[PDB]
Amino acid sequence: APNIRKSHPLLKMINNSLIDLPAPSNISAWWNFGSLLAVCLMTQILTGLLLAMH
Amino acid sequence: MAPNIRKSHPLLKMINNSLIDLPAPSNISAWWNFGSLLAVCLMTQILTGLLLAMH
Amino acid sequence: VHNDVTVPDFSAYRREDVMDATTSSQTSSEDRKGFSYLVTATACVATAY
Amino acid sequence: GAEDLEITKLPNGLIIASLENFSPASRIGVFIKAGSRYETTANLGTAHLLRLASPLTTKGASSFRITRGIEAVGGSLSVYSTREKMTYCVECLRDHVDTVMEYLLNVTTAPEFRPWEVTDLQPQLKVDKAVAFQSPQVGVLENLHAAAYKTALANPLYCPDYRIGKITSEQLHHFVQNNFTSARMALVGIGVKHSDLKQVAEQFLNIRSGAGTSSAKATYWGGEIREQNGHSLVHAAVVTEGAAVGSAEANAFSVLQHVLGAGPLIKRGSSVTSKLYQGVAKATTQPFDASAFNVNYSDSGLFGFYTISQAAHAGEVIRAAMNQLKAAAQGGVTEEDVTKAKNQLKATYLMSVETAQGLLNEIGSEALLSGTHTAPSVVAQKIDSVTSADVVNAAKKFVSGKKSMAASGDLGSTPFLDEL
Amino acid sequence: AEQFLNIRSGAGTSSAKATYWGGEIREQNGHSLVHAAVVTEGAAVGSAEANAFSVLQHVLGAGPLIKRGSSVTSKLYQGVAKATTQPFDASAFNVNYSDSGLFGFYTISQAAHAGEVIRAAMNQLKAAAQGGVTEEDVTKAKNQLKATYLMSVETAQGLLNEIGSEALLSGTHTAPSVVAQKIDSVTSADVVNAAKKFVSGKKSMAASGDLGSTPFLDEL
Amino acid sequence: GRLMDRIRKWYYNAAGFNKYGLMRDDTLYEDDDVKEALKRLPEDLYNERMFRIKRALDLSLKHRILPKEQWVKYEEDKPYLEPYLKEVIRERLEREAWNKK
Amino acid sequence: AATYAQTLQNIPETNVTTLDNGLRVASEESSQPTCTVGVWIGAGSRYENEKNNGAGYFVEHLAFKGTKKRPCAAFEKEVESMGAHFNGYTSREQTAFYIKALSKDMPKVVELLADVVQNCALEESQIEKERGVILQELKEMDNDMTNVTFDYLHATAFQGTALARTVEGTTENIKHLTRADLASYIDTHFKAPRMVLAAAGGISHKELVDAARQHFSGVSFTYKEDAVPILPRCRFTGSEIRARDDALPVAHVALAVEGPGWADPDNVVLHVANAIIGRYDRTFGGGKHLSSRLAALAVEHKLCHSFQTFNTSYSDTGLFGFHFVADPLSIDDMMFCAQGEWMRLCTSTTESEVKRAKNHLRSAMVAQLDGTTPVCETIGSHLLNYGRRISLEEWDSRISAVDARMVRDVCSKYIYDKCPALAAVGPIEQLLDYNRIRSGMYWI
Ligand code: HEM
Ligand code: HEM
Repeated sequence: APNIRKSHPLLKMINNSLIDLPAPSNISAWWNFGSLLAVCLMTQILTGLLLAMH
Repeated sequence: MAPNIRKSHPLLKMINNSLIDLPAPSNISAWWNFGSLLAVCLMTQILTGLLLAMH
Repeated sequence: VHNDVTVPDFSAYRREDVMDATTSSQTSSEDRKGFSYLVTATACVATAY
Repeated sequence: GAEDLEITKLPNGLIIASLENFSPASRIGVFIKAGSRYETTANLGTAHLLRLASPLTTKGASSFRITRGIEAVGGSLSVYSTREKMTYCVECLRDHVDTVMEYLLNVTTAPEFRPWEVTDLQPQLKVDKAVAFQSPQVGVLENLHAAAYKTALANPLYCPDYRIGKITSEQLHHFVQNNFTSARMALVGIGVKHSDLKQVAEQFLNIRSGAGTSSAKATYWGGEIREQNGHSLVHAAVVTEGAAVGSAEANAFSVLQHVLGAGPLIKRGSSVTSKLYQGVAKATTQPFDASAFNVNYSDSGLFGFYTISQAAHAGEVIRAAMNQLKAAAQGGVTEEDVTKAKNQLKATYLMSVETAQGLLNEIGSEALLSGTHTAPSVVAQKIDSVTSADVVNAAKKFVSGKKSMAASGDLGSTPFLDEL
Repeated sequence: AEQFLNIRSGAGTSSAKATYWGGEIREQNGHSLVHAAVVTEGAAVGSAEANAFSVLQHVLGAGPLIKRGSSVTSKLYQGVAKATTQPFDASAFNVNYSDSGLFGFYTISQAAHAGEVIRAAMNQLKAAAQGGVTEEDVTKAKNQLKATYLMSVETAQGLLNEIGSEALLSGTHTAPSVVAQKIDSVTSADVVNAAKKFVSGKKSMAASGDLGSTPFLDEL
Repeated sequence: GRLMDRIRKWYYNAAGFNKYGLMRDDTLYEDDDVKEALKRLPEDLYNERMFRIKRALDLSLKHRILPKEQWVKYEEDKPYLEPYLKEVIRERLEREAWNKK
Repeated sequence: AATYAQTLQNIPETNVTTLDNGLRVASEESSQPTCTVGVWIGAGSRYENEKNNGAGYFVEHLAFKGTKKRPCAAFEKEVESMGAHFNGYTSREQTAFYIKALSKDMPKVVELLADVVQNCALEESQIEKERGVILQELKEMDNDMTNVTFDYLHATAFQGTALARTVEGTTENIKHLTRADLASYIDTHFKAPRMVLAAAGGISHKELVDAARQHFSGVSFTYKEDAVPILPRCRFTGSEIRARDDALPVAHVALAVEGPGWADPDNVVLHVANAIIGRYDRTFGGGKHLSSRLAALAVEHKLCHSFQTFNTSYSDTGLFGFHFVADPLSIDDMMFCAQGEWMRLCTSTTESEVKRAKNHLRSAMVAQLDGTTPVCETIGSHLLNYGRRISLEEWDSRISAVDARMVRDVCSKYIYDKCPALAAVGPIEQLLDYNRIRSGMYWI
């Protein structure tokens, strides 16, 4: 394959779910909570660890 | 979709292509057993470890 | 040609009961499976313990 | 039980044949005057596709119920067809006739040719046609009728390539509405009582009277079509316009056929009673096969020989087959050879009717292109009533007439029609 | 060429003589446009009878000289034009091979009109074979031919092709004035005769399209 | 009767898909039957539905609607798929019923 | 009109009369002007040994090249000239030579038959020709995957035994077989007690047996002569054989369990079972609506080019299974679905399925008596195998007694958890592991 974004076993996964992934042209703001939920999660874990160390 | 649900299902398909219908050389020896052991070993540590961390 | 093809001899490996080419293997089948399956079943019992 | 063969002929011209042989099984059929013969450069293949379309939904039954329903009683359902006749038959045990009949009636008289069902089906022509052409035997015959004619009969039996997928629900409908007309159709039926088969044909067979589209006369071309394709085996067929169905000269050729030789009677055996064979045998040394070819069509026919042989020997082999035809056209026919053949022919005919299939075919063929049934003794009286001359003359007509040749294989050493 | 080339000597495999068959091959393929080509044994290369045909070619007409224009100087074209009403094209076909050649006409036309169109192209050949050639038509063609020839060599390609062709099937170079002297040295008869040779010889035809209304070689 | 024959016209305007220029049949959830039905639509009715739909989607992303003039009128709505969809379900029900038998 | 039930009773009975030399004469008299008569022999490659393998075939090739009373030219010409058709065959456990002619020549035919089985010429010069020809047919037949496959299926399912050999024999055997060996084979196997003169069409049983007495003379002296030899039993083996060649367009696979053998009543149920699974092939128009589940799947998922079930029986054993033809990449799914259907047979057959399967099977048995040759083939075989004729009226009685509950019990008994025999030829990489296939032999 030409570009390493499609061939690589890992980038390919990142690409098929966050870059070349097909999305409806009309999704509204109500479709923003998925990522927030995700980000929200990474934040809890991060702050949580920092707290667990004390 | 596909005849058997072991190939169509988004999850089983993953289990299948890595633990059931996965192609393996016919001649790998015992030295190739340590991978699974390492894996099993890891699950065991986590399991016993949690049980210990609760006290 | 495929007519010149024959299965090698598996005497060196056949079980005792299916060793004779002029005897129905079916009679001894239930035996051969009940044994292998008995081993397996046991393994389960031992593991279930 | 053992008697008769009734045959009514309804108002609209719909012929109804029948015969009860108390066979534990029935076999009803609908014969029709239709085929690639009525095709025009504009709707080619529509005959072929119509053949494969038999299982598609009909106004009375669905694609589903047709197949399920028939199989439910261990029935069957097929469509056999020549360049000028189409037969729709179904078999089943005596007690399921009435059931299997529904779909038969429905298929032949009330199709729907739904656009989609039809679109999904067409790609099949590519397949169907592919298995047929697995036998070169079928390739040269297509190209023969193409060199032997300029129309109607010159039309191929299997949908030409470029037209796959381009046929339409219209074309099918019109084809059906213009040919599947009561005056061109016959409802034959072995294994059933005449009153019953009659009652059916009545209250139900709707698409009434007419003769619709009439086939254009069979002009003769006399062309030569060659196909270089590499095959180690060359097939060749050289013919001349022969007799037509119901021709007085027909029985003459059929006889010159068996005289020259047409088909072996002994497994892996040599054919001595086959002059054509025996002649070519003396000619070449390597394996081959040669036979008397003979086709009888409504308004025309074809006659000659067909030969299979190793490429490098098709030359000597074809010539041989020729000389043996000239030699036969010049009185090279014993009064006994005429006797032998006549037997081989009567036997062949008589054996060809032991089959539930072969019988119904025979009966129906008449009931359509006639309206009657020539007793077996009559057909026998017609056959042996053929002089030793009629034969030699037939032969002549061949050595004289304009020949049309079809050949396919490694033709590198195969002769051209004008070198014979 | 010398101190370098090495696969050498002799003329190896020799081509089998060009026998003539005179067959008719038809191709039914659905195309709205039918192409047809009817020819007869023409003339060989280096033959005297060559020039004659080349000329009968331009006389019957072979290729337009005016964009989107009609060809009046083309009898064959003009003839067929009068014949049909719909679009088409017709030309004089001419091939010259070592030991043989091919000559006739080629016609493109709507399926339903290939019948009237091919006939037309024929009549215009019979008509020409029966002295239907002015002494001037022979003059016009001869010019169109000398021009065509002379133009065909402005190209680096066309030039080398011309030069090489001779140097192989000859070993010399016929001066441009000599080829000109050979061309106009063609009587009004040679032409009509050429035409004859066509109306008489055994014809071979090739056609492909919706041939449903196309004629067979024996119907011309 | 001609009672709910009014209610319908009411609901039809209430919904408001016509403000997007969509036919009632355009808004159908594409389950299995509807999917088969759509395969039977003639080339032309198919491309029309396609444009109507893609048009609606573009309006949705833009957060606009069609000018009042272009709104599909209750009585001019083409039930273009209903015919096919109805048959597809019958066929299915035939099969379903026959396989129990 | 009349019912299937009745048309089945009014079928003329089959007469059987044994001679003194042990030969059995049987026939079914019809109203037909044409007929078929021949001799079905209980001989074949199974009766061969390691050194004469293919003799019975080498004989089938000379059987028609003339007898002593009348050499080649004469023989052929005499047969042809009377419009009669001479044909025959030879399998693992059964050979046959039969003729199709006018009921008129029935007696002259019989003389010819008797002359062939009893007086084969075995011209030393002819043998050196059929040797070259047979060697040809071998090279041809080698290119017919379906048979290379079934041969291989036997070559292993019965590995190490007689049923393991091909009917055409080996190359060596054919290159060296002798006038002596051929002679021997004929004198050893073609014998009255082991033969049956079957006739069908328009013929008087009595006229037949008469002409029979007159031409089949050879009267035995010792007991050995009129004793039918019992064959040593063949052992079935669960196993596989994989002849791979990725260069072949499609792949062939055949899988089977051990069968009961001619005599067992179960064979009826087995056939009813194969009726449920059926067969398919890309030209079947019924398509995705076929009643055969495997056929539907085959269609829906483009599983194969064709497939067939079969219940090949033999005296003491048999092969029950299936054979399909597919593209390299659909081999696994097909096999998967197929074995699946077998498991359904053992665990969840429906009355609806058997009901239909029975109607199919009936029309089938009936269709096997459509002509004089096919009715003669039946007679020759029935006697030879069941020691008598079985009328459609009977078959039907047995077939009608079969029901779901029954089919399940039989199939379970013959298929469930058995170790099958597998034969695979072609680009078979995607079909794999005997172990995986063996495991497909249990749990629905
Ligand atoms: C789904 C993610 C998480 C949620 C919903 C969550 C929620 C909370 C809640 C409800 C509290 C009580 C805070 C208060 O009011 O005092 C808490 C306490 C705590 N969490 Fe988490 N937590 C998350 C992840 C984690 C993780 C991953 C860690 C670290 C491995 C962690 C470590 C702690 C610690 C140390 C406390 C005690 C300190 C405190 O009271 O603030 N948490 N968390
Ligand atoms: C890769 C997996 C792990 C390894 C290699 C590992 C290794 C160890 C080691 C070397 C010790 C010292 C034990 C001793 O000698 O006393 C230990 C202690 C401990 N581990 Fe783990 N551990 C693992 C995972 C875990 C996990 C996942 C947990 C629970 C979340 C855990 C919880 C503990 C606790 C509670 C102790 C202290 C209790 C003790 O000393 O036995 N461990 N572990």
